[PDB]
Amino acid sequence: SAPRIMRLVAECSRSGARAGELRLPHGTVATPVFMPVGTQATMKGITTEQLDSLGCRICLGNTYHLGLRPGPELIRKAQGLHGFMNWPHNLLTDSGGFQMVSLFSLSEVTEEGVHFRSPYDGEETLLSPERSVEIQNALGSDIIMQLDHVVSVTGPLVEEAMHRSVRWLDRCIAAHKHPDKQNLFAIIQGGLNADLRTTCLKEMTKRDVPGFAIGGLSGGESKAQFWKMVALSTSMLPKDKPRYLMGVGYATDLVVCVALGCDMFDRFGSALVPTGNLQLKKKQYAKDFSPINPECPCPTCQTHSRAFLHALLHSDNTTALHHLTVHNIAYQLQLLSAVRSSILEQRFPDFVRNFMRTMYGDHSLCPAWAVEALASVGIML
Amino acid sequence: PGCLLYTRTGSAPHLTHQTLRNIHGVPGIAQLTLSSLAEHHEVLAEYKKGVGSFIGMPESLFYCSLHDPVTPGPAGYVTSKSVSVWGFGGRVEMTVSKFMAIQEALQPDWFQCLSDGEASCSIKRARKSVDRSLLFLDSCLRLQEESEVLQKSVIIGVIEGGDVMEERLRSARETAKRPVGGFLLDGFQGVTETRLHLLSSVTAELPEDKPRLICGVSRPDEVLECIERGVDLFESFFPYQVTERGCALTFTFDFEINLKEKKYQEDFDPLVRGCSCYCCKNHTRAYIHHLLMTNELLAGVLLMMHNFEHYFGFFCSIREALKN
RNA sequence: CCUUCGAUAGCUCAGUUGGUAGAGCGGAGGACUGUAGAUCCUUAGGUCGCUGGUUCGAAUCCGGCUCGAAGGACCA
Ligand SMILES: Nc1nc2cc[nH]c2c(=O)[nH]1
Repeated sequence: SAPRIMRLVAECSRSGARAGELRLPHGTVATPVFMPVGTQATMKGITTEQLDSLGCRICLGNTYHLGLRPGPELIRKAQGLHGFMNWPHNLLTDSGGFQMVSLFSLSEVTEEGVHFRSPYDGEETLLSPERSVEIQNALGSDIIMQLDHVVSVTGPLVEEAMHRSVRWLDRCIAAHKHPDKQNLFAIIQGGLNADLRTTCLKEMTKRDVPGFAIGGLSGGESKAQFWKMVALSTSMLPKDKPRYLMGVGYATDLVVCVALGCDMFDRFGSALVPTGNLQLKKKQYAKDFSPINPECPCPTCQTHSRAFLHALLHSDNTTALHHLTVHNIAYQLQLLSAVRSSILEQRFPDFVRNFMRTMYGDHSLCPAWAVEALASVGIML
Repeated sequence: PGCLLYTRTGSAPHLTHQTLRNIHGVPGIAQLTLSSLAEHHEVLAEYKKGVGSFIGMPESLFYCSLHDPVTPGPAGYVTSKSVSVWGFGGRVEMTVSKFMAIQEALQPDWFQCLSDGEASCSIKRARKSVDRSLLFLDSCLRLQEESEVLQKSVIIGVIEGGDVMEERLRSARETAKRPVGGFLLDGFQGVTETRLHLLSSVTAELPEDKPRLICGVSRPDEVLECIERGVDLFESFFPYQVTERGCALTFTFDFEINLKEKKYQEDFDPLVRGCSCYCCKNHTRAYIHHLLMTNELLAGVLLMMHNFEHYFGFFCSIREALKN
């Protein structure tokens, strides 16, 4: 029996939103939380110290790219992932490889596992569920990924995909050696229809895995059907185990999914402010010396102006990219903190209105899918 | 002597405000290249409170240098009516009035007079250059006092006398008469034995009450010999060049190595073995090697910070040795 | 006065050998929603210093000036 890592202290009266905490050996996470993708944030210019200064406590990584270079053996010898990026907080590893291209750009999956191609013949590495769990134990992350047939994809292709996903989940469970120290998050994949997804919920609820997740949603369907699927999945799953969501990060999307009952959420040049997402490349306000956001705690707005960044946007490309990315991550963290605070002392059904009033100002301009989701969950604008 | 912090549009290249503040040994004077302050000129024409508040660092002193030390001089482009400053602004007929407007918008603490004398990069042309440079300095001195707010700024003199060292001596003698706040050497962009002798002859006459400035010299040997000649202030474009092509500095003051080789993937030590520099504490050289193979910007940031820290420490050490 | 070179996107330069302009570096619109299959797509920004001639067509061929770098000093 996998231990329950979530404790619940606040839940919305008029909605399904929840606030809780997750305990990990390296840190404590406050759900709902947003985990920025580690590779992007690292290459965009942000150092470890700058990202940590904003208060982020969870990071994301891809095991396939670490396996490509410098190799599983070298990363295991020096205990790579922990002391490599210098990230002191919790990190979530991803299997990778199964992007939206699927079989169009990746080799066909054999019986043992999935095989990747590389420009060099000798750079390829085997990715078996036993190999995946071994390399992830080598990484030593608090949350351990499980090898899955992630799809973008209709027909029975998804049917055998979920069959092999269940088989590989069983193989990973049989091959996992430290259930207490590291947690494994299962993935639910059923394509576009709900009945086979309902069955998927059935077997992955039969298995007592310490975590749950949903995938294959973003980039293939609209937001209305997406939130409907998320809501049904959250309703089916219990409250004693964490729920993970992919393809999220937008303010409206994240707020709606928080209201549904989610817990986890996954080249700069644009900024995010309460009024919305605005590109700093714009020359319409390149002259105004006011900060991007007077109330934003990020150093970029409180110390530097829009005009200076516009002059520096490509003048020192690395500096501008770092500033923009750190400002966006700080805004995301502030939005998550504000949402959690609205959850804590029960203002969400009102505050959410103000949230749209932050961007739109009225219910007329709100997205139709968001309005439908709010009406269904029990919040009327 | 002294050093000028190389600034790419306010902050150091590949350095943000917080990251630049994290750099130790930062001098109190920031060298802004006039070659990269044109759009800043139109912006600051009505900002009306200086560029220090514009960049967020108002407490530091500002020097408005014409030539970007990375690209400091051709065989010849500079005249005594405009200067083709290699950089990010100020190419299209930057006349004397254009310079006055740019320095009124920027309001630098010390603004550099336009250079001349592209011979150093024999007599008749040398004398013509001397007279023309003196006329330009006189015109700048006359125009500097026309604005009360601009009167807070300081002119920096220039010395250019063609090929023959006698004419360079006469240029230095006649320019030192003007009450300029500094002196500049042009045509010595790096240097050889002949240019070293010319620099020594030129500096043998200039009064010691004003600083000496040189452009295009940043290599440790060239910097050392120029200091031996008597040059005080220097530029710092060498670390930018070293970091740009994916190389790390290795010379010890108390060349460069390309990390794009497979031999560095096994060593767990940082780029510097057991010292007290920033690289000895930030990460290990294997991390930078991996990030260079994957072409990650964080490798560039770390290399830039380490190179700037090492270069500033080298300047601090040589200044301490010279003073003591 | 005389001789040799030099002036092009915010700016170094390729093109300068006649096809209306590109790259590095500036800078424009948009995408950051499990990045190594390379920081990506769209694309704003050039009376090519000025004047004049040549040509179907000129940054390019040709002369000189304004401003010139470089040589003999209009004068020393
Ligand atoms: N963690 C995680 N992220 C994504 C993003 C797309 N699919 C997935 C998945 O299956 N798991």
